[PDB]
Amino acid sequence: ADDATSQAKAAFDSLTAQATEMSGYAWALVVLVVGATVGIKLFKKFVSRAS
Amino acid sequence: ADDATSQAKAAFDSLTAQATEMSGYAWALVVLVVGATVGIKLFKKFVSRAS
Amino acid sequence: ADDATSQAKAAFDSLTAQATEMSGYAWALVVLVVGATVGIKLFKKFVSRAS
Amino acid sequence: ADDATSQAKAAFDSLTAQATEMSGYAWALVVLVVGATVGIKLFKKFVSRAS
Amino acid sequence: ADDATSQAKAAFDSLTAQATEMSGYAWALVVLVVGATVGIKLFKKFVSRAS
Amino acid sequence: ADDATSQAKAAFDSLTAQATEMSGYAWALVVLVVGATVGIKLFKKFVSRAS
Amino acid sequence: ADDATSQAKAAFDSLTAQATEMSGYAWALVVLVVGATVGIKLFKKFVSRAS
Amino acid sequence: ADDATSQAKAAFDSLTAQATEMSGYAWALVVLVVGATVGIKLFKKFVSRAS
Amino acid sequence: ADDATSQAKAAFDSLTAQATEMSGYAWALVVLVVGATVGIKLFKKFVSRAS
Amino acid sequence: ADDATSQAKAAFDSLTAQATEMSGYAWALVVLVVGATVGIKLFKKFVSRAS
Amino acid sequence: ADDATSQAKAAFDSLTAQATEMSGYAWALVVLVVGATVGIKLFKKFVSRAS
Amino acid sequence: ADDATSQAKAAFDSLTAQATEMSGYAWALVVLVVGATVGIKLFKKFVSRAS
Amino acid sequence: ADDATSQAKAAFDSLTAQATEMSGYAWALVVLVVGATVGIKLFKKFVSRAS
Amino acid sequence: ADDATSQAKAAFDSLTAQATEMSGYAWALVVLVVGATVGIKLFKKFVSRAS
Amino acid sequence: ADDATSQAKAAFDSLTAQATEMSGYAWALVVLVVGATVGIKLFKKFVSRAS
Repeated sequence: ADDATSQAKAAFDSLTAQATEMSGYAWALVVLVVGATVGIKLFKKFVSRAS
Repeated sequence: ADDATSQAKAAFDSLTAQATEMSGYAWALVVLVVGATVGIKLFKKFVSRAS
Repeated sequence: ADDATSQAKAAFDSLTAQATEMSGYAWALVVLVVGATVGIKLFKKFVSRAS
Repeated sequence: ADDATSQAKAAFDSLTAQATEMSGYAWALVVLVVGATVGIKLFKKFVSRAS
Repeated sequence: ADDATSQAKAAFDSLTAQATEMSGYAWALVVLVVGATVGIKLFKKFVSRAS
Repeated sequence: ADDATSQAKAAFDSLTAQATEMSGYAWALVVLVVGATVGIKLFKKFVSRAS
Repeated sequence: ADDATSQAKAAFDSLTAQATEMSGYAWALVVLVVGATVGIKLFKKFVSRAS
Repeated sequence: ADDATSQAKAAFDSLTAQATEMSGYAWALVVLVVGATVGIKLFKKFVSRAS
Repeated sequence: ADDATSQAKAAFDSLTAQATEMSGYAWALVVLVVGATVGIKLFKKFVSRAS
Repeated sequence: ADDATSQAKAAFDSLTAQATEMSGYAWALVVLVVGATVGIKLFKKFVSRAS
Repeated sequence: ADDATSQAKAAFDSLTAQATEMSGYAWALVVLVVGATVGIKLFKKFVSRAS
Repeated sequence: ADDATSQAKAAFDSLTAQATEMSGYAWALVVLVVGATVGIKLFKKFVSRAS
Repeated sequence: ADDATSQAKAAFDSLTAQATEMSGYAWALVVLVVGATVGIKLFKKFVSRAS
Repeated sequence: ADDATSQAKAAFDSLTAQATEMSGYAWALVVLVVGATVGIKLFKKFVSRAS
Repeated sequence: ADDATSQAKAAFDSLTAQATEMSGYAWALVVLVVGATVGIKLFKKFVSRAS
């Protein structure tokens, strides 16, 4: 049934938009972990600069 | 009956085209998960580059 | 389900705020290690100044 | 019988709402396992930051 | 059955509280491994400070 | 399916152009860290020149 | 059926050529990540050269 | 019938030779995926060598 | 089962006490490597003092 | 028959208590595999600590 | 059957004692790899001590 | 199949010769980085010679 | 059938000898990657020796 | 028939001894795969030791 | 099976003796790299002695 594939198609479009919403939180979580590594690694840069 | 196999043949062609439509959504869903892994893994590349 | 993505969204916001709380302790721990390197490296500066 | 399909339809709506209730507990259980991985993996981030 | 989903719901709440109890031991085990890395990595800091 | 490989090919070209955009920010971030090392290391050059 | 293995053979040749097309994009994506590591790591080489 | 087992025996020999033909394409498909992993993993080896 | 979580809890307490016993040997091993660096680096201090 | 469901009920209670006895051995077997991973992974921690 | 669970219980006790025998060889194999890392890493310590 | 191991053997010989071709570029890339360190480090030798 | 286990035994001996032939190529492939790391890492040794 | 269970019992003892003969080849096949992982992983240990 | 653990035990003893043979080559390879660092670093000692 091609009417059957219309029901499955609309639900797969809602599930892939759910994947872009959760993946958007994955870009923002690695935003805050990379903010920790840039701050901390500049602290170690000052360690070697005064050494 | 060979007329019987004509009815079964046309319905199996509609069901295999339904499999290419749903499989097209499977290529696009793994498009958005691989966009999450390329973005996030370049975030971890900047972590090691400043380290 | 889009109601399903509302439950996952609120729990991912609590987990990313948990990442900023623990990362705040990572800035303060590298605060105290960089205080050790600035103090000690000024001790070595006095070594070369009297030499 | 189309009256037969009315009895089957109402029981399949109760069974699919049962699937959203149990699946809601599956989002919350993976909420608490992902809270374990974000906490623990920030502990390993502090390991490499002091190293 | 909605009475069936009441039995499954209460057992899934006990299983998710079991996941928070075991995950609490995972935060404490990575507490003691991170205590090893902070102690040992301050030993290596004294190595470079006297060098 | 070769039509399937056309959908995957266009999304892999967008993901590799995303890798050149993020990698461009990695060249600019190491631009500013190398500006810190050239400035600071010329400060230490003046230390030895007056010594 | 050996005619059956002729249909399966031609479709497996199209699927393995699809694997060489996607794998060609994997060589080019690691081309651009290795261009980021050669550029950035020469930036760190200039850091140690002026130090 | 032992004449019956002669008809079944010859068709099972054609089906097992069909399994060696398709399995030959499985060795060649994992040939091209392992060519992707050897190329790409030598790209990551150059990443660490210049680091 | 909450009786199941009692068996898992007692074995995780024995495994975390095993982590403090092995980590105690990690503090003592870096004790003897830091004794090598303090002795040897005072040898290099006498090198520069007579120079 | 409701007397029939009394015979089936008592045998299903003995079979579910058999499932808790065998599952108790599954918690203890993963006790000894997790003791192997905590011991061995602290061995690798000493590898990186002396490095 | 509870006699059935007696046969399964004794065989699961022999299989978990087999897991402690093989895991004992895993502690000894990581004994010899950690002996390689302590020896070799003291060789690199002498490299930096004479430098 | 031993004919199966003949197909896998010839493709593993082509993949290991691919590893010697890419590794040859790794010797030449570290040729040009070591040319940078020998040139630059002789520049610093002239710094101390005129000092 | 014990005659059945004779047919399975001889084919499992040919499959395990196939595993030693492919594993022999795995020792030789890591031969050429370790030749890249010994050559390149002696290039970095000359970098620090002239520094 | 209890004479019927004597015929079934002797054939199940021959089938379980067939399972120990084939499982003996499974211990020896994972013997040769674990010999590949111990050899190759010591090759990677020498990679990090010279690095 | 305890006879099964006898086959696995003897193969794990051969694999751990293979780890001591390869690790013996790791002590000798770091023998020759430490001979390079002792020779070269005494060359730099003569540089400062005539300065």
